[PDB]
Amino acid sequence: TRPNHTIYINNLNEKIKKDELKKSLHAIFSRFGQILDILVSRSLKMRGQAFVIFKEVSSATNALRSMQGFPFYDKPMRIQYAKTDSDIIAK
Amino acid sequence: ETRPNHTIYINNLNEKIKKDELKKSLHAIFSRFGQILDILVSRSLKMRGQAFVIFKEVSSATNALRSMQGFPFYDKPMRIQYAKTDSDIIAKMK
Amino acid sequence: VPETRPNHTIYINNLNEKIKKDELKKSLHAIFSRFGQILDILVSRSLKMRGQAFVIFKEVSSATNALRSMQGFPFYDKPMRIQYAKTDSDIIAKM
Amino acid sequence: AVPETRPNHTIYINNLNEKIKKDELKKSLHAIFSRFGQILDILVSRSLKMRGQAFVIFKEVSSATNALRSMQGFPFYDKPMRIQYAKTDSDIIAKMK
Amino acid sequence: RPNHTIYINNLNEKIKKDELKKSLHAIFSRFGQILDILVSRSLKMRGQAFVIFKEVSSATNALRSMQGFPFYDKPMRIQYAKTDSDIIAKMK
RNA sequence: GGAGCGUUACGUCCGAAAGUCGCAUUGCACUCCGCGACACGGCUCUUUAAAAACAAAAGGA
RNA sequence: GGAGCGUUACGUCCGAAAGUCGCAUUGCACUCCGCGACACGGCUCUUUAAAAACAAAAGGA
Ligand SMILES: NC(=O)c1ccc[n+]([C@@H]2O[C@H](COP(=O)(O)O)[C@@H](O)[C@H]2O)c1
Ligand SMILES: NC(=O)c1ccc[n+]([C@@H]2O[C@H](COP(=O)(O)O)[C@@H](O)[C@H]2O)c1
Ligand SMILES: [Mg+2]
Ligand SMILES: [Mg+2]
Ligand SMILES: [Mg+2]
Ligand SMILES: [Mg+2]
Ligand SMILES: [Mg+2]
Ligand SMILES: [Mg+2]
Ligand SMILES: [Mg+2]
Ligand SMILES: [Mg+2]
Ligand SMILES: [Mg+2]
Ligand SMILES: [Mg+2]
Ligand SMILES: [Mg+2]
Ligand SMILES: [Mg+2]
Ligand SMILES: [Mg+2]
Ligand SMILES: [Mg+2]
Ligand SMILES: [Mg+2]
Ligand SMILES: [Mg+2]
Repeated sequence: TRPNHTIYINNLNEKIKKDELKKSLHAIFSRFGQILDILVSRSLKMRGQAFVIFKEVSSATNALRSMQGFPFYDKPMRIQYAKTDSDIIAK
Repeated sequence: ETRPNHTIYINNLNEKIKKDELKKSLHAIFSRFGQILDILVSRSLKMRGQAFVIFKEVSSATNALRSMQGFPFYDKPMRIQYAKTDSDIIAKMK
Repeated sequence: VPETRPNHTIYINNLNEKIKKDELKKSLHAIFSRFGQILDILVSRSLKMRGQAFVIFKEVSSATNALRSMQGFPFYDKPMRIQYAKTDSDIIAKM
Repeated sequence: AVPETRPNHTIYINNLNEKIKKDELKKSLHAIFSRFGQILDILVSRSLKMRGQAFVIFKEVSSATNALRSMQGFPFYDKPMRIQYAKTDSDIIAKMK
Repeated sequence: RPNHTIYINNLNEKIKKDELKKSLHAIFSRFGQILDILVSRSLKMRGQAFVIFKEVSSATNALRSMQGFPFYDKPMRIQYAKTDSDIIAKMK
């Protein structure tokens, strides 16, 4: 809701495989700043969702609302801030 | 409907026969009903395969209808009927 | 009853009528080929010809050996009944 | 003025590689020309008339204009295509006899 | 990783192997001597092909020049082919 | 309602063919041919037989 | 038993389990993990992966 190092993306094409998605997401979000990591899981609870962990918050914000709705594998991205800090960031 | 007119409208004619040949072939088989004033033929898109026959009298035409309906003509069976309007006619011959 | 006079052509019946023509015609060729050159196999599902086939051999000895070796052989759950053809097949009389 | 060439739903292609069997040539032509719109037929012949040449008959005349403009000089079997609108139906029937 | 061989995908899959090869030659011969075109319609190769050029020069020009080129109504991706080992595994 | 249209499944050929389930049949042929039954969206036209498009969620090889 | 063989339906192509369909699921983690399906006669060899052949009563498009 409130800014954070890590952006929460959902409404993602659930049929892309974990590895292709990460690299696709990397290509289009790396222009915004350094990506620490992208978490992807094809869980029931976690499919269609990604967490991109930026090094700097400013990179996250700039990415969040400039890529909002970006068409990606034929579905518009919905991007919001993660409600908690990612583990790597709060350690 | 289609009120008796001295002009008859004919179609299902073969379209390969030349205008002028078709014209006098029609003249021969239709003169035995009355004195033709004119026969209107053309192979435009909308007059090919069809013709108008104009006698002096309406009796001539009403008789050529019934006598010559289905008549085999260059291997096709003629389809005759009365002209609808002296307008439709002038509108087929552009 | 049966036709015992040797002929180039054997007449099988008691065949399974549910079998399709060219499966039967080719299953027959698979089980009879080893007796000699087969000139033709004739199958017909018509009313009076279903259930039954003619296998034409080049040599009467093939036919005899085929008739004798295969009598009663179980075939699509029916044992073939085999006899000789009452008359020659046309392919034959030419020659 | 110089007159604008009259469009046609059929395009005349030449400077084609004559070493290609005519039935492959059609199929390869369909591969690069179906994007511009529906093809109704492709005309090739082994007669000396049609040597190195073909006609691609489109449904819509707009499609032949896009294909003529987009694929002019396109290299095809290592030989650049020369494309023009076909003239008449009677012209095609002559070279296809 | 520039290489003798290009890997084409997003190819129309409702086309027969023999024709696909001959059509891919008609459009790629311009760039160099094609040593072979590898097509197959297996679940693993369908919609894809390998084109092998004598020289790496030719695969580079082909990859850039023919990128997205519309072909059987579909625009092709041309990527560089991986290793000979990867290729032999995709054919079967 | 009735006719005409057989275009369409991967994508061809059929749809007056075929296949399938019944019922009959133990039968000697060389060209076929027992009986019964079991699909199809749409578009024309209006007792006529033409016109020109067209479906795999509907049948068979 | 186990490997290799994908030839076959009208008759072409296919017949990938680190995979593929189908159904569910819009879900805030830092993590294995929703549910349901994936047919096939036979040949050949015997932990080798070669070699020639081959079925629609068995799966697709
Ligand atoms: N579309 C056509 O050209 C065409 C022609 C004949 C039959 N059919 C189909 O066959 C079915 C039975 O045809 P009829 O009702 O014309 O005998 C129709 O309902 C129609 O679906 C279609
Ligand atoms: N005849 C062949 O060349 C061939 C090859 C592969 C599979 N098959 C069929 O596929 C089935 C499954 O085969 P596998 O036992 O090789 O998985 C076999 O039982 C066989 O029916 C046949
Ligand atoms: Mg993308
Ligand atoms: Mg058996
Ligand atoms: Mg189709
Ligand atoms: Mg058809
Ligand atoms: Mg009918
Ligand atoms: Mg209907
Ligand atoms: Mg049926
Ligand atoms: Mg059949
Ligand atoms: Mg054993
Ligand atoms: Mg196969
Ligand atoms: Mg067929
Ligand atoms: Mg067959
Ligand atoms: Mg599962
Ligand atoms: Mg064998
Ligand atoms: Mg078998
Ligand atoms: Mg398919």
